[PDB]
Amino acid sequence: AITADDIAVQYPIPTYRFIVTLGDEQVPFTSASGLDINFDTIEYRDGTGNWFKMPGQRQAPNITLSKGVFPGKNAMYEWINAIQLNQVEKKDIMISLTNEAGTEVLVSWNVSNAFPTSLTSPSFDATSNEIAVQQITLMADRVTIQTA
Amino acid sequence: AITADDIAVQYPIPTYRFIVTLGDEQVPFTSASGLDINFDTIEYRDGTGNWFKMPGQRQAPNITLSKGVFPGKNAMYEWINAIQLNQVEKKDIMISLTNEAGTEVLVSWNVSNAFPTSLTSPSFDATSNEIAVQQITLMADRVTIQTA
Amino acid sequence: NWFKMPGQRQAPNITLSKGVFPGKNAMYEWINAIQLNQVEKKDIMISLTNEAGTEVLVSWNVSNAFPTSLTSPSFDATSNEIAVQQITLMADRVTIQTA
Amino acid sequence: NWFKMPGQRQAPNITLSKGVFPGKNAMYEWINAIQLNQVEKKDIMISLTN
Amino acid sequence: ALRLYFQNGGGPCYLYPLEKADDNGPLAALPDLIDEVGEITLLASPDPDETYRTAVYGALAASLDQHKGYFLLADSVNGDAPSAVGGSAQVAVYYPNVEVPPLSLPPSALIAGVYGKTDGERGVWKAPANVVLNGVSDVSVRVTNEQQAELNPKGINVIRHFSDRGLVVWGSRTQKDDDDWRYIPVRRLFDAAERDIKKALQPMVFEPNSQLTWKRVQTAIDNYLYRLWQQGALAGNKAEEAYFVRVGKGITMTQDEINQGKMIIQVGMAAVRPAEFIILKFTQDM
Amino acid sequence: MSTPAVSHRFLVNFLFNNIPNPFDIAFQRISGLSRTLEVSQHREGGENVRNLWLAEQVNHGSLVLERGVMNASPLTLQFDRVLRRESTQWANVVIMLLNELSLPVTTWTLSHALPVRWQMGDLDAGSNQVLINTLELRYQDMRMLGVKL
Amino acid sequence: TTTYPGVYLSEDAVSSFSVNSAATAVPLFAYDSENTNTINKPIQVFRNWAEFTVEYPTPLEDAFYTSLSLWFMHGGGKCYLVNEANIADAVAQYDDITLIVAAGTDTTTYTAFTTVVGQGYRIFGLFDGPKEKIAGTAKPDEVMEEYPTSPFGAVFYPWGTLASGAAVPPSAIAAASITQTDRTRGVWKAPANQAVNGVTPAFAVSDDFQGKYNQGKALNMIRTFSGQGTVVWGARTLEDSDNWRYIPVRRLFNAVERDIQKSLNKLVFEPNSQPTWQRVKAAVDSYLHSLWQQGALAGNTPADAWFVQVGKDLTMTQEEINQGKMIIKIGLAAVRPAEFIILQFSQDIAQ
Amino acid sequence: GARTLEDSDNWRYIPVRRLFNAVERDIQKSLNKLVFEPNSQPTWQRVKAAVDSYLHSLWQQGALAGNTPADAWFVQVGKDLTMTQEEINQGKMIIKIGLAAVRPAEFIILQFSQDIAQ
Amino acid sequence: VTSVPGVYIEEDASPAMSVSASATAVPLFVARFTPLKPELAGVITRIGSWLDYTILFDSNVPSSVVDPTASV
Repeated sequence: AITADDIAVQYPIPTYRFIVTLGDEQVPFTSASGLDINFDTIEYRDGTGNWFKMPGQRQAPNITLSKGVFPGKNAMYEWINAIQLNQVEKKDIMISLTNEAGTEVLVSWNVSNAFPTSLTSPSFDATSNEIAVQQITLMADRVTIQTA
Repeated sequence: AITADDIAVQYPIPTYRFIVTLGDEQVPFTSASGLDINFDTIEYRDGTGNWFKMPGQRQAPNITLSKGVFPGKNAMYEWINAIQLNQVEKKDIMISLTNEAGTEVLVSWNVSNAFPTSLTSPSFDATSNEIAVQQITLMADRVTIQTA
Repeated sequence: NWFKMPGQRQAPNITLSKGVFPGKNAMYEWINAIQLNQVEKKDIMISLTNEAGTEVLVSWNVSNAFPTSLTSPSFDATSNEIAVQQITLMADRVTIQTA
Repeated sequence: NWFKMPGQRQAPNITLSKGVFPGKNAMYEWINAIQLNQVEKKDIMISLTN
Repeated sequence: ALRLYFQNGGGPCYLYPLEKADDNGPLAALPDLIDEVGEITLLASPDPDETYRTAVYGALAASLDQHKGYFLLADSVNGDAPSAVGGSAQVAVYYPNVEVPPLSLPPSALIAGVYGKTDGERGVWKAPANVVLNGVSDVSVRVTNEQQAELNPKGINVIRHFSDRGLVVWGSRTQKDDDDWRYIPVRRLFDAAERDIKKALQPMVFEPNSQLTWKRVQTAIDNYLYRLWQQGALAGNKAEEAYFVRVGKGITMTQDEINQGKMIIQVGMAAVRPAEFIILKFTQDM
Repeated sequence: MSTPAVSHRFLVNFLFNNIPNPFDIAFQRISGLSRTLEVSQHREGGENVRNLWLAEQVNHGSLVLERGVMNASPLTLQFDRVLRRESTQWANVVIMLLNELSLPVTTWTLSHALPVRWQMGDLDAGSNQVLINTLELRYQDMRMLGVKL
Repeated sequence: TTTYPGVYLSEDAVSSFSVNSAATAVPLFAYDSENTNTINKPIQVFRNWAEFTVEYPTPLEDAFYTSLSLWFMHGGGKCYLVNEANIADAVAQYDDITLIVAAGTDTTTYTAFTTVVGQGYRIFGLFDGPKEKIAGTAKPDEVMEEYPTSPFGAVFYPWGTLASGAAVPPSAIAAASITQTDRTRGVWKAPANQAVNGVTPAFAVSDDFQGKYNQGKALNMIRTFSGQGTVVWGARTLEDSDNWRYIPVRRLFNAVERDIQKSLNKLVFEPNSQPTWQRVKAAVDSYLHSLWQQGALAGNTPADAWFVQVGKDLTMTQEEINQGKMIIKIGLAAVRPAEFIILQFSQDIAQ
Repeated sequence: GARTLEDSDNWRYIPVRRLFNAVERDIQKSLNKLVFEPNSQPTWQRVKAAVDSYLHSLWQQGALAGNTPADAWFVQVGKDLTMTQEEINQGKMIIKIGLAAVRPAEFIILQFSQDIAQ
Repeated sequence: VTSVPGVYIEEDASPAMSVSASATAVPLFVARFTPLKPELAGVITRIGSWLDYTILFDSNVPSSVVDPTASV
C-alpha cells in the first residue's frame, strides 16, 4: 500500500521525460547533458602550518543538446548560421523534468545566456539502421535550479 | 492509421540512404562524416565582475568519405594525384539524404571548396573476408545546410 | 530505502499466421509497399467473438502496426500440411476493451 | 579572406608481415645489410589478384 | 489581400469571385456551392467595402448553425459586431483595418493566414493570438487599452501595435458569451475533432448494424482521441479524465433505433483554456 | 554594458602624393600603436618621501605591418621606390576596426608615415608556410578617433 | 540640387547633433494649445535633430523649441510633440513613452497626468516651477498646491536663461539630465548631479531656501556651483513617503515593471497551467539576477535582493485560475541614495 | 561619369548593369553543365546550390549589398513556387534569383561654416 | 477589473506565504477570528493556506488599547 500520490512526493525522478524550452519555443530533443556548476580553488600555506582553502571563481558551462534530423526546417541551424563575428541571439534555456501527461514540471535547470559554438552533422553510413542525429554544444554563463 | 504521406513530413530521416555529388558527377560512397560547424570563443573579465562571452571565428571542416575499390579507374586517386605544390581542382560537394527510389532530396549538406589532403589504401589481410575500402579526407572552408 | 518504479513501456511484437489461398496475397501487398520509411500503418483489432460472429466478448486493440517480417511456408514433399505464411507486426500500444 | 592550400606530402610507412619458415630469412638479409647510410632500395608492387 | 495571405501562412485557398454586392442571385446560390466542395473550414471575406460584406455575412449566417464546421472571420466597422452574426460561437470578429503601402485592408485575409501558421506549428488547441503579422506596416486606428476594455468582453479581438514586436493579433474570443464556447481555440478544437472523426467513420457506413460494427466504430474514435491527448490537445492527466466514447444497445440507443438503421455514439472531451490575464502585484517589503 | 572590440577585422587606407588614387590593402598582422610621454624624475633637497615627474616630449611608436607575398600592389611598389631612394614620399594612413555589420568602431589615422624597413620571410625546403614579408613605417603624429576610443 | 557628378560647395551649413539616446528615456514634450507657430498635426515624432529642423527650420524663441533643442544637444533619441489636449491619448496609443515633460505648461498637463497615472501607464512627469521669483515669505504650502500629490512627478523651480537669450523651461533642464544619466549610470541612479551645458539658472538659489521646499512636496532646485555648472540639485518626488520618495527608486520600478511586461507579453494566451507558471517565474528571475549584478538592487545575496512567487495556494486560487488570471508577486529591494553629508570638525591648536 | 543610357532606379550606373551581366553569364556557364539532366527535384536542388555557392563568394568580396546572406541574395525553385507541372512537361526549369548590388557615390557636398576668432 | 488581455501591474502588494503538507499535525485554533461572510460563525472551517484565510476571514481588523491578535 503506497498510493501513488505518495510516489509523486517520496520517490525519485527518472531522466527520460523532459522538455527543453529554448528562448520563446519548445524544441523536442533526445539527449541533454553538461549542466554542471564547477568552481576553482585558491590555497595558501605558511611556515607555521596554517593551510587555507577557498572556493575560486566558477567557470562557464558547456551544454550539449542532441536531436534528430526532421524533414522541415533546421531550427538549430538558423541560430548557428547567424553568427556575425561577435554577435548571436543569446537565448535562455529551461530543461524541465516533466510528468507523464506533460502537465506538471517537477524540477528544472535554467541556462541563462546560451549561444552555439558547435553543430555536428549526422554520420552517413550505408550499413546502419539509425536516425540522423545532430548535436549542438552551447556556452552559457550560469546554471540555476528551481525546484517547483 | 498514419498514412505514410504523413511519415514523409513528421517522422525523422535515416542515415543509410544518401547520394554524394562531387563536382560535376556522382560517386557512390559507403560512409561520410565530419561535416561540422565549429566556432572558437572569446572572453573578457574585469575586476567588477562583468564576464563577456563571444563567439570566435569558425574553423575549417575536415570531411571524410570512404568507398570501395572497383575494377575500373580510381576517380578519387586522379584528384589527389594532381597536386602541384599549391594547386588542386577544388570541388563543391553535396551530400543529400534521399528517398528510396532516389527521386527526392530530403535535406542536404553543401561543402564549398574541398580539396584532398589524405587518401588511405585498403589493409591487405589474407585471413579477412572484407572489401577493399579507401577513405579520402577533404578540407573545405564552409558547410551549409539547405532544407528542401 | 529501496525505490522500485515502473519504467517506460516498450513496443509490442505481434505475430499473425494465416494460410495461402489461390487468389491475391494481401499480406505481401502490404510488406512490399515499404519505401525506406513509408508504410501504411493499420489498426489491429483481435476480438473474441460469439459462435455466430456478430458480437464482441473482449477485444485486444493495437494502435499503429506495420509489418517487419513475412515467412514463406516450408515446402516438403512428404508432408500433408497447409501452406501457412506468418507475418510479424510492430506497434506502439496494446489496448484491451471489454464489452 | 582565408586561403587554403595543399602542403607537401610526407613519406609513407609501409608494414608487411609474414611467417617464419625453415629456409632462409629473406627479410633479414635486407635489414642486416645496413652500412650506416646504405641500403639496397627496392621497388614494391602489391597487386590485388584474381 | 491574397499576397498577404500567403505571406502569413498559405493554404489550398478556395476563391469565389463575386463582382458587385447587390446581385442576390449568386449570393443565394453561395451556401449550396460551399457544401459541394468538401474541405472549406474558414470563410473570411476580404473586401474593403462595408455593404459588400454585410450581404456576404447575411448569406452565410444560416450555414453556420448547421453543424457543418465552418468558422466565419468577420470584421468590425467601428467597434461592434456586424449584426448579421450576433452571438454564434462560429464567428470571430477582428476590428482594426490594416494599411498596406496607403490602402486599408480588412484584416480577415491576414488572420486566415495566421490560423494556418499557428495550427501547423502548435495545433488547433493553441490560441492564435500572439502572431506578428508579416507584410503590413501599421493599422488604421491605434487602439488603446480603455476602448479594448469595453470591446474584449465581446468578441472583437483587436489587432494591437507593440513597439518592440510590431502588429500582433491580440484576442482569442468568439461571439458566444457562454463559458463553454468563449474562446477560439476551444471552439476550433471541437470543430476539427468532429471533422476528423467524421472522415474516419465514413468507411463504416452501410456496414451491418451489429454489435461487432459498434466496437469497430468505438475503437476508431478511441484511437483518434488518444493521439490528441498524448500530443497535448485535451486537458487531462489520466486519459480517463480527458475523454470517453460510449456505444451500446442498452446504453445510448433503443431497439427501435437500430431497426430504423442508425447508431448513436456519445463522445466527450475536455479542453484547456488559455491564460489571458497576468497580474504582477509588485512590492518592496521583505 | 556594450561588448568589447575584438581584433581580427581591420581596414587600412593609404594616401600618397605620388599616387593619384587612395588604395586599400589587406594585412595580416598590424603590430600596435604606442604613445609615450617621456617624463623625468627630479630629486629635491629636503624631500625624501614623494617623487616628482616632469613631462617632456611625446614619443610615438612604429607601424609594423605583415602580409603575404602576393601580386604587386601600389604599396609594395612604393616601398621599392623609397628603399631605392627614388622618392621620399610619405602617406596619410587610416586604420579602422569593423563591427558585425560594417561600421567603423575605432579609427587611428596616422600622419606622414614613411616606409623605413622591408623584411622578407624565410625560404626553407621543409616549411609548409606562406612567404610573409614585414613592412614598417615611421609616422610623425597620431590621432585616434571613433566611438570606441 | 545635384546635377553634375563632382563636388558641391555649399556654405549655408548649420549645426548638427549626434544621437546618443537612452532606451529608458522617451519623453513627451507638451506644447500649448493656443500656440501659433506649431504645425496643426497634434502628435508628431522626432527621432533626431535633423528631422526636427526640416519641420522647424527657423530658430524660434518659444517654450517647445528651446526645450527640444536643449534635448537633442545632450544626446536624446525619439520624442513627441503632443498638444495639451492629447496627452492622455498619446500615452495610451504610442506604447513607448517614459516621461511626460511639461515644456512650459500649467493646469492641463496636470489634469491629464493624473488621468494616465490612474489608468496605470508607468510614466514619470516632470513639471515646472513658477516663472516668477518666489519671495521667501511665500510658504511652501501655498506655492506647491498646483501640483498633484502622486509619486510620479517632480517640479524643478528655477527657469533657464539659454545663451541665445531665450528662456528654457526647467522640465527640459531636468529631462536633459535624465538622458545623460540613463546612459552613463543607469535608471537607478539619481538624475541630479549630472551637469547640463549651454543653460544658466535665471535666479541664484540659496540652500536656506531649498530647506523649506525639500520635505513635503519637494520643489527640486536647479543650482549652479563653481566647477559643476548648472546641475539639478534634488531628486525627490511629489510625495514624502518611505517607499516613494527619491526619483531613482520610482523610476527604477517603472523600468522593472515595463521590462518584465515586455518579456511576459510573449507568454499571454499560453495555457494557464503549472508548466507556464514556471516559465514566468524563471523569466523574471533571469531578468532580476542580471539587474542585481550591475548594482541596481540592494542586497549581498540573491535572497535579500528579490523574490518571485507563484503557486496554486500561494498567489492565486482555483476559482481565479478559471477566469484566466495568473497572479505573480515580485518583491525587490532598491538602493537609496545619499542625500545629506555631515562634516563633523574638531581642532585644537598646537596639539 | 558612370551612367547608362536610361535614367531609372534599377538600370542607372554602369557598375550595377555590368555587375548583373557578369552574374548572369557566370551562372549560365555553371548551369550549362546541368542541361539535359533529368527534370526532377534532385536536379533542382543541384541548381540552387550551385547558385548559392556562386553568390556567397561574390557577397564576401564586396559585390553585393547586405550585412547578412538573407539581405544580399535569394535563390528560389519549386513545383508551386516558380514553375507548374504543365510547365515541367515542356522541359522547363524556372529559377528566380534576386540579388542586391552596391550603388556608388556620385555627389559629395562639403557644407562649410566659419566664424572669425571663435 | 481585468478586461484588456495584456499584463497588469500593482505596486503595494504583500508577500505571499508558503504552506507545507502534513498528516500528523492538523490543529484547531480556537481564537477570536472575525469572518467576512457571517455563515461561518459557529462552525469549523478548513484553511488550506494563508490565501484562504484572507478571503474567508478579515485579516486586517484595525485595532481600537485592545489589539486583534488572532490573525497575527
